[PDB]
Amino acid sequence: VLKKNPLKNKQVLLRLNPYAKVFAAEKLGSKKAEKTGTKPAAVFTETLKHD
Amino acid sequence: GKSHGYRSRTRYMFQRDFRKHGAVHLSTYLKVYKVGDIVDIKANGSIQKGMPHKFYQGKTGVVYNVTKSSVGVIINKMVGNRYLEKRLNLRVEHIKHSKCRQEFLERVKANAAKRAEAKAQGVAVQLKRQPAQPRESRIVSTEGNVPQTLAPVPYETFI
Amino acid sequence: GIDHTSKQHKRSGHRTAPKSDNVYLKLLVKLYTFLARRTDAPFNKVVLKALFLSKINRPPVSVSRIARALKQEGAANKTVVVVGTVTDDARIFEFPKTTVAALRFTAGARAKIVKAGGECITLDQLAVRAPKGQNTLILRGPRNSREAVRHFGMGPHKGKAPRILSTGRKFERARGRRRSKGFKV
Amino acid sequence: AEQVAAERAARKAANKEKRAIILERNAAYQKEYETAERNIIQAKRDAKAAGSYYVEAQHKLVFVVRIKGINKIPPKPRKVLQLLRLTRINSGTFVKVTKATLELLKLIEPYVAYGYPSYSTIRQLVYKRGFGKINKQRVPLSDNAIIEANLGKYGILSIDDLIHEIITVGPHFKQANNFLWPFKLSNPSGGWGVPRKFKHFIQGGSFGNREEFINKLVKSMN
Amino acid sequence: AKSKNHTAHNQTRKAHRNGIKKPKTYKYPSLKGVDPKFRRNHKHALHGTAKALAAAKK
Amino acid sequence: AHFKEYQVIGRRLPTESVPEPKLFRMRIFASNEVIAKSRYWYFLQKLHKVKKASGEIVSINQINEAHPTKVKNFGVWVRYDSRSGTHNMYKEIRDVSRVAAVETLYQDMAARHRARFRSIHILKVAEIEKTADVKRQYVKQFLTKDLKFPLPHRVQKSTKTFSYKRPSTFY
RNA sequence: CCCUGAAAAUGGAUGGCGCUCAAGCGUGUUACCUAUACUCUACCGUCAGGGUUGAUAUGAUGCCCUGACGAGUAGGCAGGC
RNA sequence: AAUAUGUAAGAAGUCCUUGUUACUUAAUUGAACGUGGACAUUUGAAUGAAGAGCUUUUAGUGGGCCAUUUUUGGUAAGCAG
RNA sequence: AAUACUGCCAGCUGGGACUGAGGACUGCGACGUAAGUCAAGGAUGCUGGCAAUGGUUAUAUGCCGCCCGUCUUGAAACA
RNA sequence: AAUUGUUGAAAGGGAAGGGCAUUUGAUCA
Repeated sequence: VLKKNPLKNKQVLLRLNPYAKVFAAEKLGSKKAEKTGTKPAAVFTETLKHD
Repeated sequence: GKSHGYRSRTRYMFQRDFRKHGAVHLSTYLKVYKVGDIVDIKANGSIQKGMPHKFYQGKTGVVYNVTKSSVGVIINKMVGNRYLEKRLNLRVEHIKHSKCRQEFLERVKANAAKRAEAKAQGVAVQLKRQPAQPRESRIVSTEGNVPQTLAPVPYETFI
Repeated sequence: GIDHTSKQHKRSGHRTAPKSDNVYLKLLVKLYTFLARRTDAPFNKVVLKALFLSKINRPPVSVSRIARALKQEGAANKTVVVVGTVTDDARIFEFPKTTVAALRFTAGARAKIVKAGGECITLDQLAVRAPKGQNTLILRGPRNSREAVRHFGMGPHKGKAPRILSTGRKFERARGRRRSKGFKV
Repeated sequence: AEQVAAERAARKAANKEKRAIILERNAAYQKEYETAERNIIQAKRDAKAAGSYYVEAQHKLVFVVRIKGINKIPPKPRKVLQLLRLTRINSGTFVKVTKATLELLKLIEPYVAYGYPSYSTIRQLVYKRGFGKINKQRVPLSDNAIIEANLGKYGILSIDDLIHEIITVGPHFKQANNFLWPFKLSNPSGGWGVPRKFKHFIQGGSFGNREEFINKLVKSMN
Repeated sequence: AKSKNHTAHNQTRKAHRNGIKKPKTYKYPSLKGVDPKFRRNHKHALHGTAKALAAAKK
Repeated sequence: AHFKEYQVIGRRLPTESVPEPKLFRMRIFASNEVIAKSRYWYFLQKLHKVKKASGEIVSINQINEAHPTKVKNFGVWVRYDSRSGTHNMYKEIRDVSRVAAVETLYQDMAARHRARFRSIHILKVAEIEKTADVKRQYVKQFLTKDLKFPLPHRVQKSTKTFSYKRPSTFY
C-alpha cells in the first residue's frame, strides 16, 4: 500500500539485506587498509616535475 | 518546360570510369546466376540494352528468374508509406555478385565447424559474435620511451 | 510529459461481452467466462471468445462439413463443437453417428442427425459433459465465402467484383474492360 | 482442517533456508568487491613504484540520464532516445559499454548526461528508486521474493544479486537491466551547478560525458 | 493570384505516422514472369513427384 | 574555475606494425580531469597526427606547487586569437603559485583584450629566479626595497541600512 | 573601452526611476526566487493486466487488486441532462 | 570527403544420401520441387518494443507561415520561389 | 606526522514543513533462548476550548485579465 | 425580461464587468 525507503528504515533494510546486520557488527564500512609503503621511481618523480 | 526521361540526370552516372572504356572484360559473362542469389546492380555505359533505371543503380536484390542472357531482380522501392516489390529483368553485364552473402556463407561454415569441434567436448562454444568490447588493463614501461614534454608552438605568419 | 511511442488510452480492439441483448446468450457467456476463468483448458477460452463473434463472423456450418471433418483419422469418436448455427445439406446422403453441440440447430439438420443416430446438445450440456473440452473438435464455417467480401479491395488489375446492381451486356462491359475499346482494366 | 500450522512451519523453514543462501552469497559478493578494489589500488601502486604507468581498463558500465525535454527533438535522436528508454526528462538507465552503445550515445549526447557510476550510487539508486517490470507493470521491489520469481532463471534471486549484476557486467546483464524500470529521478537538490545546462562539460554545462563526476549529480538528483 | 507550387514538407512525417511496412514475404513466392518452359517442366515434375510420393507412402 | 595543473601522458593505440608507441606528456591548467584530458587531446591533434579514437591516455596526475608559500615572479608566453587575427604576448605576473598566476592572467586577458578561454592558449609558463630579467614596470615597481604604501580612503561595510554617525574613511 | 565620422519631423524610451572602484563592459566561484517542468502523496476519469457464483446476497454491464496515462482547431466515437 | 542511402547478419538455415521432370547437358551432367536422415543452453551483432499482422467504412483536409543550415531570382525587402 | 580536495559509511544525532490514504487476521522481517514484543504489506494515545469553524453575496486589498462569433498563415483591431 | 419610480444596502481621483486568496458587512445548519 505504501513504499518504504531502504537506508532509512532499519527493518526494511534488514529484510532486504540479511548481511546488513553482519556489516554493522563488523563495521566493514570503515576498514583500515594494510600499512604498506612503496616509493615511486626516480624516473616518474622527475617526470612529475619536469618542465 | 520540364524534362524527366528514362536517362535524365545520368550524365555522371551512366558514364564509364576513367581509362576504363572500350569492351567489357570476359568475366561477367562467365558468372553463374541462380534463383535466390543476392546481386548488386551497376549500370554499364557500353551496353544500352537492358539498362536499369536511375533508381535501381546500386540497389541490391535477389534473383528470381534466369533467361538466355538476363536475370530478374526483385527490388523493394519505397513509394509513399509502403515498400512495393519490383521485378525487373536486367542483362548480365549490369549486375555483379555481392560479397556480403559470401561472407555470410563463410561465417556459417565456420559456425558449423566450431559447433562440431567445440561441442565434441561440450564447453563454451560461444557461437555468437560480439562488438568491440572496451580495452582491458595494460602496463606501459618507460624503458627508452621517456615521455617528451610538448608545448603549443607560437603563432607564425609563414607565406 | 512523455514522448509517447504509441497511442494513449487505446482500446484492445477486441469485443468483450456480446453486443446482443439475448438473455440466454448472456447466461451462456457468463457460464463460459466462469469456466475459462477457473479452469486451465484453452478450449473454454476459445469458445468464450467465439461466443462474442457477430453474425458475419459466425458463418453456418453444414452437416456435410461436419462429416468431412469427422472423416479425419481418429476424429470419429469426437464431439463436434460449433459456435453458431448448424445448417442442413441435401447434397450428402450418408451421415455418420456423432455428437454435435451448437447454439442453434436448423430443423432439417436436427432431423438428419436424429435419423442418423446422433444427438443435438447445447453448449451448456457440452460443458457439463466435458468441463475441460476433452475429446472435442471445434468447427468454423467459411468466413470469406460471403458475397459482400468479393467487392472488397477493388482496384485496377485486381478483378474484385465491381459493385453493380444489374448484370448482363452494356453494364460495365465497355471501355475499361476490353482491349478493343482502349485499355483492359 | 488443522494443517495450517504445518504449512506455516514448512514455509518458515523454506524461508530460513533461502535467507541462509542469500546471506552466504552476499558475504561472497562483499569479499569479492573488497578484494577487487584493493587489488586495483595495489596494482596502481606497483606500477608507480616500478617506473611505469598503470593504464586502467575502460569502464564497462555507464549511467545515462535525460536532461532535455520532449520538444524540439530531431527524429533520429528521438528514436534513439526511445530505444534507450529515455522518454521522460530526468530519467536514467544503465548502459553496457560497447562500440554500438558508444556510437548510440554520441548521437543523443546533446540531450543526455552520462558517466561512469560507482557501487555506492548504484546501490542507492536500486534501493530507493528500484522498480521492476512484471506483467508490463511497475511493481516496486520491497522483497527478494519478487526478484527471485521474475529473475530466478538467470541465477538472480535478491536485490543484492541484481546490484551485483548491474555493477559487474555478466552473462545476464541485458535481462537484469531490462527487468528494471528506468529510474525517474528528481531535479538536483543542490542545483545543476552551472548557469547553462545545454553546454558541454568542458564548456561549462551538464551536457556531455561527466566520467566519475556523474555520481555526485546522480546522488543529488536521487 | 499566385500560389505555392510544390513542397515536400510534412510528407515524411505523414508517411511515418503509419510506419513504412516492408512487404510480407512467403515461403512460396509468386511464379509470374518466370520462363514458360521452366514453369511447364516444373508442373510436370511436381505432378511426377506427387504421384511417386502417393504411390510410395499412403 | 580554480585552475589545477594536470600532467597528462598519452600514446597512440599499440599496433603490430609499430609496438610500444612513443609517449607524449603535457601540462595543462584545467578545472577538472575531464577538461584536462579534452585540452590534452585538442593540443595533441594540433602538433601530431593523432586522435582520441586512435590514441589513449596512459597517465594523468595533478601537480602540486613545491613551495606554494613563496612569492614568485612568473613570465607567461601566450598566443591568442583576437577579433581580427592571432597575436603573441608575454605577460609578467606576481603570485605564489602557478595556478593562481594563470588564473590572474586569464582574468587579465579576458578583461583587457576581450579574449575568452577558447581564445587564450597557454604557450609557456616559467619562473624568473633572478630579479633582473623582468621587463615590465608594473611588476618591477613591486620589487623595490623597503616597500611601504598606505591604503587611503578606507571603505567600511555596515550591517545596518541606517547609520547614526557620519562614517570616516581614515586608516 | 571611449571620442569625431553619426542629421528628420506630437513629447519618450536599456520599461522607467536611476546608476560612475556602477546598478555599464569580459571572465572566474558560491548562496538565493520560480513553470501547468521534475519526485512523492490525496481524489477523478480512461486504458491495460487480473481476482471474485462455495452461499442466504441482489446490480458478474456488480465489487475489489495492481500498473500506466490524462493538451488541442476541423472531425469521429462513447456516456449522460 | 561528411551527411544521407540499399542489402546480409540463419530453422523459410546448413550439411549427408537419392525420387520426379515433356527444362537442359555428350552423359544421373546441371536446375527446381522433393522423401529420409544430422545440428534447441550460447536459434547464430548491440538496444528497445502498454504485442504484431490483416480487412471494411467514412468525417475534415487539398490557400499556409515562421525558425537553424544548404541555396535560386533580385542591389535589398517582414519580396517571390 | 598533520592538513587541504574528492569519494564511502548497511555511523550517530539536533531543528522545521506537507501528508493520515487503507479498516477483524492472512505476507515479508527484527528483538526476545522462551513467553511475548516491535519504527515490520498506509497513525495512534492523552489533553484543552466552543457547542465559533464553515457555506452564499457586497466592498476592500496584492497580482493577473483586450470584444463575443466568423474569414484568415496571421483578429481585439483603424476587417 | 428589456425599461422605469420610491424605499433598504454597498461602491465611485479619466470606465464598469472577471479569476486566483483573505479581512470586514449582511445572511445561512
